[PDB]
Amino acid sequence: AHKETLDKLTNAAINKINLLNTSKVKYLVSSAFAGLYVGIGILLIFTIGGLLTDAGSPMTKIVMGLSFAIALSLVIMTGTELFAGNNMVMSAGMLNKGVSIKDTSKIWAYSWVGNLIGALVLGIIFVGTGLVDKGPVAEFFANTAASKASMPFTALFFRGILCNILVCVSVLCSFRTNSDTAKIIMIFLCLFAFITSGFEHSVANMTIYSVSLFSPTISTVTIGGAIYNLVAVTLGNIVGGALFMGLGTYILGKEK
Amino acid sequence: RAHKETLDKLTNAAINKINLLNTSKVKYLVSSAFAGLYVGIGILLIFTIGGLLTDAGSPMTKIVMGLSFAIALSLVIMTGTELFAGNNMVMSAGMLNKGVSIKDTSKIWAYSWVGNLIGALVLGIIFVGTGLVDKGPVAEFFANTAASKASMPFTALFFRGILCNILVCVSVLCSFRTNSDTAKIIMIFLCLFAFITSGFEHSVANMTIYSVSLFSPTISTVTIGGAIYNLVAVTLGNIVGGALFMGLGTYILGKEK
Amino acid sequence: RAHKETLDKLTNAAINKINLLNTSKVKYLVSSAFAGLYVGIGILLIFTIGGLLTDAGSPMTKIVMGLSFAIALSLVIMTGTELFAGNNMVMSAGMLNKGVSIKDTSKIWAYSWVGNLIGALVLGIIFVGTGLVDKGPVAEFFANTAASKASMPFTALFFRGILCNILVCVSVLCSFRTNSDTAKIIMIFLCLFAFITSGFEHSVANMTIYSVSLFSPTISTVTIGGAIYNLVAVTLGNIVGGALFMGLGTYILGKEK
Amino acid sequence: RAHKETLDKLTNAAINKINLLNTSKVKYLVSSAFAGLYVGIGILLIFTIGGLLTDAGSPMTKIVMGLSFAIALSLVIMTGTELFAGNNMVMSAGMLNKGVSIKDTSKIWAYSWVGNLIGALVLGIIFVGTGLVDKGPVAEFFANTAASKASMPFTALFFRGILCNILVCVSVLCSFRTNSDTAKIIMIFLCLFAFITSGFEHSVANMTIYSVSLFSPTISTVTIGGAIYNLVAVTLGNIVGGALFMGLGTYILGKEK
Amino acid sequence: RAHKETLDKLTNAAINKINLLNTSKVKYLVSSAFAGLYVGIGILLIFTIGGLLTDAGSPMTKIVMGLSFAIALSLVIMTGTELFAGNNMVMSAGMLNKGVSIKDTSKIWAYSWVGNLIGALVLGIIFVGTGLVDKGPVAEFFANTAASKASMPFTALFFRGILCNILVCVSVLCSFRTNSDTAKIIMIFLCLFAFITSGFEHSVANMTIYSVSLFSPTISTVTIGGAIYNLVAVTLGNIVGGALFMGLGTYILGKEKLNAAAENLY
Ligand SMILES: CCCCCCCCO[C@@H]1O[C@H](CO)[C@@H](O)[C@H](O)[C@H]1O
Ligand SMILES: CCCCCCCCO[C@@H]1O[C@H](CO)[C@@H](O)[C@H](O)[C@H]1O
Repeated sequence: AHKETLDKLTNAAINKINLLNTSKVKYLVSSAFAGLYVGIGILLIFTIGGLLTDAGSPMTKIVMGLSFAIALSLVIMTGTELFAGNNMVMSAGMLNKGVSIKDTSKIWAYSWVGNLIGALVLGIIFVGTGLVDKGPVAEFFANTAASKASMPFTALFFRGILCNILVCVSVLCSFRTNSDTAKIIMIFLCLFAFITSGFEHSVANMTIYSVSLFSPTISTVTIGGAIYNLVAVTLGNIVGGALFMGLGTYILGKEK
Repeated sequence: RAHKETLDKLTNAAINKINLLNTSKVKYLVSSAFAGLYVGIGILLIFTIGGLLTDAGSPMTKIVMGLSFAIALSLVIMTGTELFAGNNMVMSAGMLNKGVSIKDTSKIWAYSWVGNLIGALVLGIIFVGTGLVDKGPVAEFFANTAASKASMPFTALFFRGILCNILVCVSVLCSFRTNSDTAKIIMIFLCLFAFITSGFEHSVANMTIYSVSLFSPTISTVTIGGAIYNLVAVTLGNIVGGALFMGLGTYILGKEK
Repeated sequence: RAHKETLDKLTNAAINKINLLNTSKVKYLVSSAFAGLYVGIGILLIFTIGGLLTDAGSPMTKIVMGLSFAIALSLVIMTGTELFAGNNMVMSAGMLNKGVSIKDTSKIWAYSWVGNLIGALVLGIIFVGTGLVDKGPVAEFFANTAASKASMPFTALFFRGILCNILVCVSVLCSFRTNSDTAKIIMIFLCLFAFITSGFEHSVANMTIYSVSLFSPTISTVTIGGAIYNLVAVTLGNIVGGALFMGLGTYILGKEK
Repeated sequence: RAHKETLDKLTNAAINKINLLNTSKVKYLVSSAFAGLYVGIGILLIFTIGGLLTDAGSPMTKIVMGLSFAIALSLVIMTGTELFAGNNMVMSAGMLNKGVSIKDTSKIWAYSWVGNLIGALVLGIIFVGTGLVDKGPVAEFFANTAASKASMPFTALFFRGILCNILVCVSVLCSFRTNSDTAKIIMIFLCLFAFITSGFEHSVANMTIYSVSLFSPTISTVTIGGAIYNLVAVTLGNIVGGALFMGLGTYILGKEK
Repeated sequence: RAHKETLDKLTNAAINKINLLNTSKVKYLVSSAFAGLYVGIGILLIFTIGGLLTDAGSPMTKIVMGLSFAIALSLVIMTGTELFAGNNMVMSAGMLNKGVSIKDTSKIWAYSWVGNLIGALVLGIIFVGTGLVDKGPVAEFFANTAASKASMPFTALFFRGILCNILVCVSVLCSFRTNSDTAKIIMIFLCLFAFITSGFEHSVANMTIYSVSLFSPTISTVTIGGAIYNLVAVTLGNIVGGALFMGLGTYILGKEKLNAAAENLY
């Protein structure tokens, strides 16, 4: 089914750019939504992170895994626009010559900034709830924000590669099935696997950092680091969805 | 992406709704009353689970609660009954697309919300009549939880309503975007898991929290004053979630212009 | 929204039943006793779980129990056999809709009910002969639970029976409003989780509880008379719940007036 | 209800089974061989969990074993292979509705049972070629379990075998009454969960418990004798559930008279 | 029923493998590099869970691992890429029904096994580049386990390998026997749960166990003295399991003896 699958991606990447050109507003709103949806997955699993860490549980990371599925299922079911997702779609619509290389940069920049707006809004709204005034949920937000930015560039970059491989292969699957339940199941597996192994997702991290920098619970982060993390993780995401995933699928599916 | 397809579904749903309310009150109110009591049933369950695990000081309590809430919207979706929270996105998207009046939207909203409250009252009543809240760790969960919800700063509540109806309305958005009933239940299952466990606030459900709390004699931690104070703030937040985010957001994605 | 196409089905099934009964008392009763026995299986499984987990002092006891009862209405639905409680609403409507009579409806409720009971008795006899209720925490869980059911005030039982059959019948309502069998089961499993774990009462599962409790000679807490007290209060609650509520409501939603 | 259609379905499945033994003994035995081994896989996994959770004092042992047994009957349905248990309902229903003869049924039963036994033997052998039962609590679990089943009183095993094949068969009955492969797998998971955990007896499953426990050089307290004793009692038990309840029951429900 | 209607599918499908391999030695190898990596993704995940619960000393350890391995074959099937252990059945059953040939089998078998190999390796370096195996119970879990699997008698690894593949292949068999994708994944999860938790030996997944072990800083307790050895036993095993049993067995069930234009069963 590889050729049809290429034609599905190719065709998908043409609709992205087609969309951006007609309405920046629709395009950025679609992306804001996706950034939010992913964030909501963070709200949930950090809440859980906070709960079980306080407890002493060896199960904390496993359950955060299980619980993350809502992040990409929401994106997939809503047909909203996600950065990492597009790393592969465009990276292979481009090799198929459905879209220009610079069609592919406009999409990446807009979807990523669009996602970031979804994050900041979510974070702002999440802080108004007081759910991170203080407490273990708010210390989890704060401690995770810190470790992620205080980790070397190479470590982050490679975790970024394995994250999008997985996020992207999850999107890939949505093109290769017509069951919506298989889509959701596969998203849940790939998200379980990436969160639990310890891989880094740029757009998720926008909500981690967006929340941490809006909560007057004094952390130890600083923008330099968040931006540092987001640069490090984002390229890897690109490498993981564009290179591996994006290129491999063009390869498998192209009538040469 | 079917954004416009989607918006047209939302637009027909707002229409049929106001036709239904206009065409025949008592049906609209029975539809709503069922919704209101289906939601409440997920309170009965998750608070039984609340009282059970909290007595044990289990760290899983809220997680398991979040997990056990799916029934509330699953039932509403699969019976095709009228919930207030979902009406915030449907009517709002529908008003912008000129399918419905603003006061169509107004009526629908006030009705479901009141209809729901009626199903929550009955439920609260009948549930007290079971003696399951006569005393012990479960009564205590209803009393501590109705108290803390009603003593919370308006701002915190308001914002908690927004994040909730974003979750509820999008789980309902999903149901418009798929023809798999299992997919609907799964998505709903995920949304309610996120919003219960994350700590977001849902007016129609709080109805049953205060219904149970005000009808029960062994529950005297809250008053008929907080309940209203909670429903007002939480509901308002809910409306913002549904109309201002989902409702206007879906209208933006789908509108030919 | 399709509450008319749904009141058609409820009427159509309320009809296809009494036609079955008028045409074969034996075919009807074989189906009844099957569902009584299908329901009883979940009682066996969950009381096993009951006995294992109580004996250990898990706070999870009632929860794992709820989670594990889905088989009861699952077998019923998937084998399209006759179950009392599911009929409180299916006869409720059909008649109110003028498709079957007050006559064809007391008929269904004694047959389905007694047939069901036959299934319970036969499961009891066999399960006892497994020796699985000879000595220990499973036979203890049957003893302990059977008494508490029989020493509880009529009123509490009544109300716990209303809620049980709103959930039970709404799971049946769901099986009618969808074509996905997987979704039917998810929905059954949700409603079964919420009624068992909440503490609501089910007439037909209880037939098995007392069936097992009595036929077992290592169990001496019960007597018939107390099992009768329980069954009459619970059967009446079920009826109200499925009949006044789901019966009356769904006719009201689907009736073109 | 589509009982008539369900009973024609079984009748034609019973026809296809015998026409297939007759056509080719080897293909039938191979199919039966596969089912005994697909069932064995289950036992290997749930006995691994058996050993693990047991050596660890956990009250969830038997609950997890039941939850974990689904693969056994799932692989059988999904592979379309020939399982003794199932043939009890199908052959009988099929002979009752005058589609196959008593000799057809006895030959199917005898053949599929020996076919099943062969699969059990190979698996057991190959499993001992793992060293996973050389020593440690997984071996010890095949050891004490194999012995308690061989030493149980005949009546108890007999009745345990009835309840077991009612569950196995009603779960084959469901795969006949749905077109959804996911819903077949859920109903199988539910039924196996119920039969494993409540303590019911399954012949073909025991073949592997004895296939493993014998060939395993790490020893115990077993004897072919005891294994044979278990098998006989449990087979009779299974046959009664399968043919006398399920075969006969479904026959009475779908027969056009 | 429907075993011949099945057998045509493994048949019509053994072909298509050889075909596209004949047509694109690179289109085919990337398609195998992937599979091996999808499988390795299963290992990083469940191995992270081993470290976690093995360092906590939990009894649930091997159970939860088995319940978590599903992602491995689920991605192969859903992506429709090339995996060695699966090929065994399909290629085997392929000859028997006379659609594809012995040398093809062992070639696809040879180019399946090798596509899978890379993926473990690439994935191997990358995961170690995460520094997620520099220090700790996961780094550890990965080493020990890499030890035993090769510090284990040949006879264990062989039979632990045929069983793996009965299970791995029977899941592939089910994905041939349903048009339900959700049904596919579920049966893949049942089989992978059973096979991981019982403790059966999977070739491709060990390609990645061993990559991460060599490739690591904090080492070893290994030497390729293990690998090759371990892999060589399990594979052989894997083949038999899929080839001997599943391949020939499905042929037998499938073969309409109006051929018969050759041999007679009963
Ligand atoms: C309020 C937020 C609006 C952000 C809009 C950003 C749109 C990005 O626009 C892109 O910028 C790239 C450089 O970054 C260029 O290479 C592309 O040509 C251009 O399309
Ligand atoms: C516990 C979760 C199990 C989910 C099982 C989902 C089974 C769906 O199964 C699939 O549904 C599709 C509709 O979406 C149909 O088009 C397919 O024919 C069917 O195979």
